[PDB]
Amino acid sequence: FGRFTERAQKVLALAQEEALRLGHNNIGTEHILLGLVREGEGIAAKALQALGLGSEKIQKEVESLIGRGQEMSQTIHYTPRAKKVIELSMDEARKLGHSYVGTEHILLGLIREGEGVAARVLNNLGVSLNKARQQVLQLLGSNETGSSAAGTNSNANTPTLDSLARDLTAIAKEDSLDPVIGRSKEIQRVIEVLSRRTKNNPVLIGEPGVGKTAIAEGLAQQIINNEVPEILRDKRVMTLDMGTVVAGTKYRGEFEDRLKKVMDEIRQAGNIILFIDALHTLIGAGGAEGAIDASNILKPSLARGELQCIGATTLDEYRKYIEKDAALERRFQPIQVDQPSVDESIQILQGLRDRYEAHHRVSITDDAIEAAVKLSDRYISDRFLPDKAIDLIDEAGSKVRLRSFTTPPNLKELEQKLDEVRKEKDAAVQSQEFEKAASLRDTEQRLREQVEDTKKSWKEKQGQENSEVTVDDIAMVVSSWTAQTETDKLLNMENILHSRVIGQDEAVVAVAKAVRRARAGLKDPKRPIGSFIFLGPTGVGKTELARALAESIFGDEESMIRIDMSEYMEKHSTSRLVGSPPGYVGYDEGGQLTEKVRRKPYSVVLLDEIEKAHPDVFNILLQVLEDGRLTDSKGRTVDFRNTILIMTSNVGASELKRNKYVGFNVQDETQNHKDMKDKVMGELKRAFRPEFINRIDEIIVFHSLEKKHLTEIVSLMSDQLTKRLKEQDLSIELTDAAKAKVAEEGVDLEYGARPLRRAIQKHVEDRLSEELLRGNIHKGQHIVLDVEDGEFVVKTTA
Amino acid sequence: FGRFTERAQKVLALAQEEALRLGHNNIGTEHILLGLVREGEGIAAKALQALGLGSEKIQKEVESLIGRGQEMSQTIHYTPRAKKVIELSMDEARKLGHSYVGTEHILLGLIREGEGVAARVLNNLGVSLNKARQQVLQLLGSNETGSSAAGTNSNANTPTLDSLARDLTAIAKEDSLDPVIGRSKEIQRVIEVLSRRTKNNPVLIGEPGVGKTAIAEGLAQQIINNEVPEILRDKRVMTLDMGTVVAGTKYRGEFEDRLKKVMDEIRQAGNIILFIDALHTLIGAGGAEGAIDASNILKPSLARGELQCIGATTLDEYRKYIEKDAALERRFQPIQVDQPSVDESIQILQGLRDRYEAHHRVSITDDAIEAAVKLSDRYISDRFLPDKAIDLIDEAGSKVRLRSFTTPPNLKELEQKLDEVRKEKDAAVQSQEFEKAASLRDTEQRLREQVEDTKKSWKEKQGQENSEVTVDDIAMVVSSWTAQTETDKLLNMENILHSRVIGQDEAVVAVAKAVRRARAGLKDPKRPIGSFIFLGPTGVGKTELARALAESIFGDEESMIRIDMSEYMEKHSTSRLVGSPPGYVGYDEGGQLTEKVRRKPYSVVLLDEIEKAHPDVFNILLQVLEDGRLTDSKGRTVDFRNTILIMTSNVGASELKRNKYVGFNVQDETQNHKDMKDKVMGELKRAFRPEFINRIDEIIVFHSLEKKHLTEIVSLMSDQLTKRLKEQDLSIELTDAAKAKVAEEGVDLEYGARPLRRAIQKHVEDRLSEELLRGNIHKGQHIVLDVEDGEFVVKTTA
Repeated sequence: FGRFTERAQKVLALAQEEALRLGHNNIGTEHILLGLVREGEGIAAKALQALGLGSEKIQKEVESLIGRGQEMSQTIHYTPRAKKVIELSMDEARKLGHSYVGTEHILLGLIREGEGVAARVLNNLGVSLNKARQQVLQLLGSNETGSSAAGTNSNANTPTLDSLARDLTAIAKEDSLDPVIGRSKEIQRVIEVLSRRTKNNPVLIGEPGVGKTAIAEGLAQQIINNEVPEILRDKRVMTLDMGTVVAGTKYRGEFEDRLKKVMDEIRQAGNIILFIDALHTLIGAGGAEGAIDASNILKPSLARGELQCIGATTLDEYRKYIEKDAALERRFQPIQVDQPSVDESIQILQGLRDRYEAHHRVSITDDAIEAAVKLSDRYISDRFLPDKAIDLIDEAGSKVRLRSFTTPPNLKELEQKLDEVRKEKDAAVQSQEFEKAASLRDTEQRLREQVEDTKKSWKEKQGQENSEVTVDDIAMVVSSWTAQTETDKLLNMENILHSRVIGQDEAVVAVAKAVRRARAGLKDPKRPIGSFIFLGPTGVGKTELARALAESIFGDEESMIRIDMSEYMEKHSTSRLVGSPPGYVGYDEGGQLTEKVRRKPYSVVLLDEIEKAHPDVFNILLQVLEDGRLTDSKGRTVDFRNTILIMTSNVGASELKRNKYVGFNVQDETQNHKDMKDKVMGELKRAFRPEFINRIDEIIVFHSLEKKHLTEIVSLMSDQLTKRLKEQDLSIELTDAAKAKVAEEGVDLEYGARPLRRAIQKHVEDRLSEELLRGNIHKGQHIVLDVEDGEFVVKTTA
Repeated sequence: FGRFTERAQKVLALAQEEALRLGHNNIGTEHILLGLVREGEGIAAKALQALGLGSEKIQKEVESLIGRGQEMSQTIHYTPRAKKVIELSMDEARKLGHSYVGTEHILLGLIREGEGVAARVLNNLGVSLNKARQQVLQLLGSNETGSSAAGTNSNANTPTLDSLARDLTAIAKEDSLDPVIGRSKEIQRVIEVLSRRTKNNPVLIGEPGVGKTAIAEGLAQQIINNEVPEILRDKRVMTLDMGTVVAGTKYRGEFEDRLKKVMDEIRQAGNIILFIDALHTLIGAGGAEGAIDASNILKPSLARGELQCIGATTLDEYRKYIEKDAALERRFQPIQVDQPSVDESIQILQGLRDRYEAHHRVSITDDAIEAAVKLSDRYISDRFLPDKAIDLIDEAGSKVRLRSFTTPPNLKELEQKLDEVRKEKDAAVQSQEFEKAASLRDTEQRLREQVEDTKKSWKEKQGQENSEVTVDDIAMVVSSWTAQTETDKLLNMENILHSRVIGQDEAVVAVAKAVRRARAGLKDPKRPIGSFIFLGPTGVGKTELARALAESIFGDEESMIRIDMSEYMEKHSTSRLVGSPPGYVGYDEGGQLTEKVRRKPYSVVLLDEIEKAHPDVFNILLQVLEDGRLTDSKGRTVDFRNTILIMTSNVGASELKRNKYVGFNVQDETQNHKDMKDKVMGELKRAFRPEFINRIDEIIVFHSLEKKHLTEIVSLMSDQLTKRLKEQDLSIELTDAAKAKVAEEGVDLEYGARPLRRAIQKHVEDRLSEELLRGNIHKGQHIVLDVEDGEFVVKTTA
C-alpha cells in the first residue's frame, strides 16, 4: 500500500527479528505469525492471545520447522509464502475501506494464506485457521470517524424518508458531511425560496457542470445549526433519488406510482424539503418528446408547498416550465448559479487535494492549483471554470508521479542485466550441469538486490511528486489536451506564435497582445480571448496564425473550428455548389456555428470572409462578441469561453498578390512589402458594415503572392508533404536548398506559383519514396533533402 | 415552534423544580421523567401512573442518580438529552393530533429518546420504556372540528366510491368543509346544466390558475344542504382523481382498464356527479398529439348522462373537443369562469395565514396581501391571479425571516469568538497543560451564555414578522421576480424609470402614467397594461425604457420580450437569411409572438421597427393591443393583457441621426437636438398607419444622435467587458473621463469607431491587469478608471 498503521508495520519487523532468534534466517509465514502474537495486543496480536497463542508458543513451533540451528544470520527478507500473506492484508483492508492497512488484516491474510510454517504453528496450538481470522475480523480495521450522535427517535417522518432515500442532515450529525465548497454566494438566495409556503420551491440555474450539487450540502448544514428561519428550525431535508426508483423497476407506470406514493408520504408538509436533481425529466414539458410526465400530481404539489423542493437545472431548462405554467412558475423563483468565479474555483481545488494524495500526488503545488483554475479558464476552456481546473491538478498530479517509477537513476540497466542472468543460468541447468547454472544463479540474486536497491533509490522521484502536481506539469496537462508551461505559454505567446507564422509580424504581435491581456486574467472569461480580423488575400499568414494561436494560447496546436461566412449568404453553397441543401445563414446561426463551438468551447473560431457574408451574418458574429454566447440549436447555449474569433478578409489582393517585382529598381520588391503592410488595414472596413467590426479588436495584417511571397508558399507546401510521411514512421526534413530546386519549376509567370505542389511531388514525395524503395534512406532515421551543386540529394542521418 | 399546550410546558418546568429539590443542578432527562409523573394525570403523567410510577417513585431514583446533593443551582437549564426529548415531542405533535404539542407527546418523546437519564430511571423503576409510550399514545385525545357520526345508508355504493376516490361531500358532513372562496357566480350556473339529463354536463372554461377547483367544493356543500332541485338533494359528488389512476399502473392500457372499471360502476347515473378536472386530457381528440383516448367509452357516456360530469378546461383548451360534436355538444355547455376579480385572490391569501404563520411571516400585512394580488396581476403574470398573489406574500414570507437570523444585534462577532475558545481550551488540556485550559473553558461558557442571550434578543425580529408580511417586503419580492416598494414603484413610476434611464423625459412621463394607471389596479387585464408607440430612429432610448419598465418598476431584472417586425414581414421578409423559413408574418403571429408572451403574461413586448411592417401585419398586432390576446399556436390563448406592448418608429433616420455643426454657429447642433425631439412625432406618421397608433395608451417621445454617439459606444463596450469580469469577482467602474481617453483612439476618419474595443482593451483590460499585478488595485474592491490630468489614472475605492 504505502499507508499503514503502527500495529501493522510493527507485526512486520518482528518477523525478521524472530527469523534469527529461532535459528532461521528467512522469514517464512512463521515469522509473520510470530510477528502477530509478538506485537502483543494489536488487533491481530490480541486475536492470537484470545484463541490461545503466546509469543513463546509460536516461536518454538516456528523454530521446530527450521530453527535451532541454521543460524549465521543470512539476509532476512521474506520468502514467497510470507509475501503472499502480506498481499492479502492489503485487500483485507480494502475490504473494510482502510486505506492505511492495519494489524488485523495481517492476521486475516495470514490465515487466508494458511500454508507454510505459520499455518502449522497455529493449527498446532489448538486454534483452527478460521477461528483465528474470525477473532481479528470482528474488531475494526481502525479507520473510522463517523458517528457523533447516539440518540433515538420515532415520528411521523418514518414512511417518507424510508423509501427513497438518505438524509443529508444525518451524515452531518455523524461528522461526515462536507460543505463541500462552491459557489458559496449561490446558497444564500435559496434560503429565501425555502421559508415560504408559496414559491417555496427553489430552482438553481447555471451549468450542471459546475459541481452545483455542492450548494445543496450547504443547505443541510444550515437547516441544522443555528440561526435560520422558523420552519427551517422545523425542517428536514430528504433526497429524491432517481437511482433507487429505477432499480427493481423497468416500467414507466411503476415509476409514476412510486412517485405518487412519495407524494402521499409528503404529508410532513410545511416542514419537509425534497431535493430533486435534474428537475426537467419529471416535468416532461417542452421539447419534441417528454421524459415522463409527473406533472399531473407534481404541479399542484409544487404550487401549494406540500412539496417544497429544490430543483437543479441547466442553461435551457427553465424556459420549458414557465411555458407549462401556472403552478410551475408559481413554485419556481430563481437563484443565480455561476460557472464559479475564479476565486470560488480555487477553493474547490484545495478541498479535494488530499484525495489526489490518495491518488498519491497532489498535495500541492499551490501555484499550480491557482493556475489549474486561471490557466483552465483561458487555456481549455472547454467546460465551466472549476471542472477544467481539478482535471489539470490530477493529470499533472500523476504525469510526473508516473515518471516516478520507470527508472532507477539510470540503473535501469541493472534490471536489464538481471534478465540475461536468468537465461544463462537457466538454459545451462536446463541442459545441466547443476553448477553450470549455479554461479550464474548466484550472480543473479547479487544483481537483484542492486536492482531493487536503486529502484527504491527512485523513491526520490516519489518524494518529488507524491506531494506536488508541478506548475509546469499542470500547465502541461492543459497543453496536453488541446502554472508554468501555460503561463510560460502566456508570457512567451509571441515567441510561440512567431515560430509558426512567417510573413507579417504586424499580425502576430497584434493577436499576441490581445490574447496575452486576456490570458493574464482581465477580459471576459465567457467571450473570445481575442476577436480579430485577419487580413490579406489567402496564401500567407491568416489561418496559420489561428493555428499558431492554438499552440500558444491552448498549449498544443490543436482544436480550431472554421466556418466560412462567405457561404452564409444563402446563395453560395446553399444548393449552388458543394455544401448542403439548407437556406444557409439560418443553418449557420440556427445550428452550425453554435454546435461546433459547443463541442470545444475553447476552439479558435475562424469565421472566414465576413466581408463577403450578408449583413445579417455580421450581427450573428457580433452576438458572439456581445453576449459571449449564442443560443441556438433548440435553445442550447454555446459558451465561447475563450475562443479566438478570427474573422478573415482576402482583400488588398492586387498589391498583396502582385509580384514584388523589379520595377526598374530592386527596391520595388522591398516597397511592395512596405506597401502591402499598409493596404490591408483599410481594405477590410469597406467590405462589411461597422456594427460588427467595432466589437472586433486587433487588426491582424497579412498578405500573399509576390516574388518573394511566392517563396514563402514553397516552404508551406514542402512542410505539408513532410508531416503526412510521419504516420508510417518516416522522419523527413527538407533543407532550404531542396525547396529551391523545387521552386525551379514553378517561377513561371504564365502559371504563377501554382506548380510548386507538383514540383514537390516530383522532387520530394516521388524522390523520397524512390529512395526508400532503393533503401538509401530509412524509417526511424532522419532524412534530409538538400541540393548540393544545383542537384538534389537525399541523405540519411540519425 | 413556540406553539405547544399547557400540559406539555407544565410537564417540562416541574422537572427543573424537582431537580433542585433533589440536588441535580442540571435537570436531567431523569428529571424530565420525574416532571412527567409530577404533572399527575396529564397524558404523560397519567401514562406513567398506569404502569405504576409515582411522582415520588421517579424522584427517589432520580435522587439516587445525582445524590442529595450539591444544589446551589449551578446554571440550571436542561440536559442536552432532555432537550432531545422535547424536539421529539414537537414532531410527535406534527404526527399526532394538535400541531401544537401536548402531554402525550412529551412522554412519547421521552421513550423515543430512550437512552440516557430518563430512560435509565424508568429502566431502574421496573417500567419498560415502550409500555410507557403505549399509554401516552392511546390517549392523544379526539379533537373534532364540530364532527358528527353514526351509521351509513345504502348498499349499491360499494364498488364505485372505494377505488378512486374521496368525496367532497364527505368533509362537509363532518364540519371539515372548505371556505371555498370563489368564483361564486360561477357555482350557480352549474345547477341548471346539471339538473339537466340532456346537456347534463357542466363545463367550466377559464385560466388554470383561476382556482377553478374552488367552485367545485361550492357545489358539494349546497348539494347536501339544501338549495338544489328535488333529486339534486340526493346527488353525490365523486372526484375522478388522476393520482389514484396512475398509482398501480404499468402502461397506457392499464390506465384505460381503470377508466373502464369506473364506467361499469357508473350505473349510479343521473344521481351521481363525476368531477373531472382537466377534462380535455382524457378525450385525446384534436391536436397533433393526444394524451390517451378515453373518448370511445366517454363520448356515449356524456351523451347518455351515465357520465353526468363537470369538466374543468383552460381558457384556450376547449375548442378542440366541442369540435368533435354533437353528442359532446349536447353534453357540454359552457359557463363563464373569469380571470379572477382582484378581490377573490386577496381572500385566498387571508385564508391560509395560520400556516404561513408557521414560518412566522403572517398573519397580516393586509395591504401587502392586496398588493400581492395587484402588483403580481399586471406584472408577473407568469401564472394566473391567485397563484401570483400568495407567491408574493410567501416570497416575502421568508425574505424577512432571513433578516431575523442573520445576526444577534451585531453580536455575530461573539459566536466567532466562542469557537476560537473551544480550540485553545481543548488544545491546552490535550497537552495537559490543565489550568491553561481551565480559564479558556470558563471564557468559553461565558461567551456562550452571552451568545445565546443575544440570539434570543433576535426574537425581536420574530415579533416583527410573526404577523406582518411587510408591504415593502412583498414589493421587494415582486421586484425579485420581474405593497410598499412596488406600489411606491407604481406611484413613483416616472422617478423609478428615471433612476435607471437617463434622458428623454418626454417618453418617461407618458409611459409611466399609463402603466401606473393600469398597474395600480384601475385597468382590468383584457387589453394590455400599456400599448405605446415609442418614437425616434436608432440611438434613442426606446428599448431602454421598455426594459426599464419591466426592470425598474416592477422588477429589478428580467421581464422584457422583444420581437422585430421588420424580420416578420411579408414583403421585406418571407424566409430571407437567418432563422426559420415559414412565410414570415404567419410564423410570427401563428407561432413566435404568441409563444413568447404565453410563457410570461407580463413582459414588456417591444415590437421593433414596426413601421417597415405593412398594415396587414399591423391588423393582427392591433388585436394584441386591443384584446390583450391572440389565439394562435394551435388554438392557444396568449395573455398580452398583462404585457406592455411597445411599438417603435424609425423611418426618419437621417434627421434623428443628423449632426449639425455649422449654421454660422456651433449652436445649430444644440438646436438639432431640440429639433429632433419634435421631428420624431412626425416620423411616427410616415410609415405607421393611424389605425394602429390609436390603440395605444400614449405616444412616447425619444430623440437621438445630434453629436454625441461615439462616447456612448465606448460606454456600451466598457460596461460589457467589466460585467463579465464581475463574473470573476472584480468590481470595476469606468468614469466618463476614462471612456473619453479611450475615444481619443477611435476618432480616426478612415478607420471609423472600430478602434474603441481595442482602446478599451488597452485602457481597461490591460490597464487593470497591469495595476492588479502591481497591487495598486485589489480584485473585488471597487476600482474606478478616470482621467485626471488629461491622462488616464486607475483609482481605488472599497
